[PDB]
Formats: sequence, structure tokens, C-alpha cells
Amino acid sequence: GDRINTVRGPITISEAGFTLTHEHICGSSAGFLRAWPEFFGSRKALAEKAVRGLRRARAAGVRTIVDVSTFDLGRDVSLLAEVSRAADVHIVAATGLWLDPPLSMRLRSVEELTQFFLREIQYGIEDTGIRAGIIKVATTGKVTPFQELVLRAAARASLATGVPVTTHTAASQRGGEQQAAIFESEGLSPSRVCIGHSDDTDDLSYLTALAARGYLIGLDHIPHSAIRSWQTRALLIKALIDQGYMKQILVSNDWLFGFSSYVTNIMDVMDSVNPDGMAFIPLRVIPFLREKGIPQETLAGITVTNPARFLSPTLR
Amino acid sequence: GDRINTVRGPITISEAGFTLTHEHICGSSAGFLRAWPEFFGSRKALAEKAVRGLRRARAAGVRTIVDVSTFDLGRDVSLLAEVSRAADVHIVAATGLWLDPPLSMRLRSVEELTQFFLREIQYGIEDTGIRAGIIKVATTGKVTPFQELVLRAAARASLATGVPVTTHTAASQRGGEQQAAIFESEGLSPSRVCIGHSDDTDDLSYLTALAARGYLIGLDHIPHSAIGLEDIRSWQTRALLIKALIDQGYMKQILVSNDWLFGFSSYVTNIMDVMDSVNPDGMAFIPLRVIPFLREKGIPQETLAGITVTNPARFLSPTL
Ligand SMILES: C[As](C)(=O)[O-]
Ligand SMILES: C[As](C)(=O)[O-]
Ligand SMILES: [Zn+2]
Ligand SMILES: [Zn+2]
Ligand SMILES: [Zn+2]
Ligand SMILES: [Zn+2]
Repeated sequence: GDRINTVRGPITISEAGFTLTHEHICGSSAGFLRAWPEFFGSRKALAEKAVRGLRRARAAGVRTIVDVSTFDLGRDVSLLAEVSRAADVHIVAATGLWLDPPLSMRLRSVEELTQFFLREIQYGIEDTGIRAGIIKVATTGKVTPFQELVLRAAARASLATGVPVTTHTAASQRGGEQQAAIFESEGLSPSRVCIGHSDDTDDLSYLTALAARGYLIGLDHIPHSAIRSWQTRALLIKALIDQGYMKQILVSNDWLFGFSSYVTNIMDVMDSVNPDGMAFIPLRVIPFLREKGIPQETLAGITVTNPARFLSPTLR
Repeated sequence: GDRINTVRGPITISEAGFTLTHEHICGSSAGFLRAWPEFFGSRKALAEKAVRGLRRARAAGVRTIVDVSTFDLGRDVSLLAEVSRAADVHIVAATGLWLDPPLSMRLRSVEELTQFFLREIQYGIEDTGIRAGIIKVATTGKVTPFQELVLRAAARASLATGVPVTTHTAASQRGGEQQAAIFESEGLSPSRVCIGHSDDTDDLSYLTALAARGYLIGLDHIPHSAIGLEDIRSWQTRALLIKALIDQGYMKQILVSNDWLFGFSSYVTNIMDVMDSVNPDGMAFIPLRVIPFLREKGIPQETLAGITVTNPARFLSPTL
């Protein structure tokens, strides 16, 4: 109804505050952090880096983040719980599947995938009793046969629980179009769905058409500009506000503190390019929008009200 | 030299006894057993099935099994430890990488992979303190660039620690030949390598040439015969490869196993029920069916003991 499951337990809508809806503590692979923690220096070093990063975002106003790391991104909810407590920042955990499913997942039916997503929402993740509050899915432009099963399983899990769905897309391939078609074929309401990485395109008519159908538009790669400037990506926010779709916007950094599912030392490159980390949205994008004339009430609606409406489990 | 790592700690080689060198408690994926235990009914149901099966294997004479499940086969060494203690059967754990490495492994250099394998051999697996006693690798006929990195990392770890390497191959592709060439380019002795799934072929020329070089030949798919779609040979025809290799003078290069398991999520659903209804003996298939079949064919008892006890001991002893 109006309670959201976090890694520390359920919270009410009003407790969520300023929420970043697409983030990671650690981008990895299933089993990897526990099998090879020295890849990150140590588990303690990674935890301490994440706590400093969250404590800084908190000092910039952030009160909640949604960690959209799935099973196959190496989600370690025990890590999330530890860092959430030390930082005093709410963390919402995810179920779903990203782009690296192991064989034991790739060979499952849509019915089996539905049961796994439902277990993580309704019973808990692993043996921790921590329940997921969002379902994360991913496709690569043209949806593969397995990715279609994942999206349908995600829709069915969302329909049984009211928990929202958030996606990874290739925006340059207009990948949200095929995602939306599958979701609607399942009877999922677009207001339960965020089409993510949408700021990777300049095609405003693609974004507006999705927003016009009721989808949330995830503009979460603003600090990933590395030819368009981050200011140019951020102007997509103002463009959608001006078209009257302020209610459909979600904003985030898609940041992380460890990253093993990429080449070695990528985290050092990323941190040198965006030293603000997860504080980039509150420290840079929000003042940029206020200076371009966006009023405080609109910015509060995007960063507080929109994520509350999105994360609150709803079947209406 | 004479001590090997098991999931219960170090043992002397003389305590290994009758050893099955290619087995699995559970064939899965990294993280999967802990995230979705109800795929196997429950973690408790799976442990109890493994304990029952290992107990029947022990009654048939088995004293040690080598679980060649890697990280990416979802190896859960805490489960291996629990079932080894409850069945009172030695289990040797594995490091290495099989055919399903996640991105965090696929993107690593040969140097990084070497450190990972050395971590699991010299320090321990995850935070358990349990150390691997063997390195498992896998290729699919034509070795991929990343698979070549894994084989070179495995050879370097083996040279640093002395623990052996065992492989997954497509014997129909004669895959052991490309593996051996990579291993020998790293200076690894063939006596430290088992070429596995070798009973998937009839090509005695291919098998004897590897054995003549000092490689161990893993004949580990005998009870997989009656599983159709792949192969039409009976398990008796597969077992006669053991007799064939003995007759050519290569008894010291033979390792025999079941490649069985008690849970199997890295395959289509309900495969475990098909496998168990076809081979109800499970891991006891080798001691209960194959060994008497071979003794009937005139193979001396002391040759069979050499194959099931002596060859595994020489292979697993850290040597170098
Ligand atoms: C884990 As990602 C770089 O696809 O948001
Ligand atoms: C896990 As297997 C079927 O390659 O021995
Ligand atoms: Zn993504
Ligand atoms: Zn992400
Ligand atoms: Zn194999
Ligand atoms: Zn195997």
C-alpha cells in the first residue's frame, strides 16, 4: 500500500525523501564478491568506500537509493544492509535479471523465472529475509528470446505484488519501444515501468512518445558523459518538463563503488571523471536546472514525489 | 608431497583409498544454490540426497570422491563439507573455470586468473578456509581466446603448487590435443593432467597417443550411455575402452569415474529424474557394475586396484 521494503525493513512513503532510483553499491557477478573479495582490495575496503560515498550523498540531501543490482550483477544484500546501516541511507534491493544470466537461469521457463522473482519479493533474498522492492530487467535493442521471457516474468511478478519494473535499454536503438510492447501484451500498466538509460539518446520524440503512454523515463546516465556534455543530457529533463511530463521523470547517477564486470581499473577511470559520485545529481544537475528556471516545487516533485509514487506497491 | 587438501582438512595420500576422480555434489551456477534453493526442493533435501548417495557409494567401497565443480558450476564448499562429514567420504574440492564464466571472470587477464586459482589452493575458498586439491578447466573443441587464458593460468597455478589439472573436453572433437599443446607450451608435465570425458569417443588412436605422452585418460561417462540423443553405445562398450587401454600397456594412465551429481540446475528442468531413473546406482555404478564387468573380462584384481586406488593417489599427490 504505502510501505516500501528496504534492506533494513519496511519504511513508509514519507520516510523515503530524496530518492536516487538507479544506483549500485557494487557492479559484479553472482558469487564473485565472496569468492574473490581481494579484487576490490578487500570486502572491508569496498564497504568503507561505499559508506563514505553514501554519507556524502546524504550530506547533499539524498535519503534513499535504489540498488538495481540483480542476482547476475552479483548483488550482495548483506553488504547493502551493512552499508545502509552505517550510512543511515535507505537502500531498496532489486530482483530480476541483467545481461549476464548464468546457465542455471538461461535455461529456465517464464513460469520458473516468475517464481524466482516472486520469491525475492515475497519471501526474501537468499536466507536473509530481506525482500526486493523493485524488479530490474535488461535488453539489447532487439529483444532476445530469453530476454523476452525475463520481461514477461517481470511483468507477472509485478502484477502479483504491485512492485515496479525498471529497465536497462540501448536508447540509441530506441529499445524502450520493444520493451513497452511486451509489457503491455502482459497487461502491465505503464505507470509501473521505468525505461532506463534514456538520456543516452537525443531523440526527444522517442522519449515524449513513451512518456505520453504513461511510462517513467529514467534519465540516469547524466554523469556518464565521457561527446554531448552532461549539461546537454540534463536539458532533456527540462525538455520533458516543458512538454508537461514532469510526473514521468526519474533522475539518477547509475554510479557504483566497485565494478568487476568490466575491465580492470575501470573504477579509477570513473571516479576521476566524476569525483562527485552519487552526489552528482544533487550537487550539479539540480543547481543547473534551478539556474535554467525550473522552480523548487518541480525539482522536489521529480526527486521526492515521483520516486515515492513509483516505488509504492500499487495495482491500480 | 604426500598430503592433499580435502573439505575436512589435510589427509595423507594413503587414506584416500578407492577414489572417484570426476564427480559432482551439485552441478549449478555461481550463487544459484543460495539464491534459489527451492529449485532443488530445499538445500536440506539436496544435502540429504547427497548423503544417501555417498553412503551407498561408501558401502560399495568408495572412500574418496573428487568434486570437480568450479566457481561457475556453483560449487558450494560448505555443502561439500556438510555431506562429506555426514557420509564419512573424503571430498576433494576444485578451483578453475568451466564453460559458464560470468563477466567478472571473462574479462580477467591470465595473471589475474592465476591469482584467483592460487587463492583457492593456497589460502582457501571464499571465507571457509577450505582449500582446493585440483584445478578444473574446460574447452569446447576449438579453444577460445579466453579458454586459452584459463588453461595457461591453470598450468601456472599447477606449477606453483603441484596440484593436478583435470579437463572437460569434446572427445568427438579430439579436444585433448589442443589442450595438451597449450599445457606443454607452459612447461606443465603431462603427468599432472587428466583429459576428461574421454570415453565419449571410439578413437583408440587418439586416446593411446595422449596416454603415451604421460597424460591421464579420464573415462568418466560410462553410466551416461543409456541417456539417448547423444551416443548409441551401451555402457559395456564404453567400459571396454578401459580394457583396450590396459591391453596396450597404459594401465597407469587410466582414471575411471561416474560424472554423477545429486542436483543439476545448469540443464533443462527434471534432468535429474531422468538420470536417476536410468542409473539408480548413481556414483556406485563404477564399483558395483563396471569393476565386476572388467574382472569377468579377465583383468586381474591387482590391475583394477591400481586403476581405482594407485593412479588417483599418484595424480592427486602435489608433485613438483
Ligand atoms: C550495471 As549498468 C553499467 O548496465 O547500469
Ligand atoms: C558439469 As559436466 C556435465 O560438464 O561433467
Ligand atoms: Zn544498465
Ligand atoms: Zn545500472
Ligand atoms: Zn564436463
Ligand atoms: Zn563433470
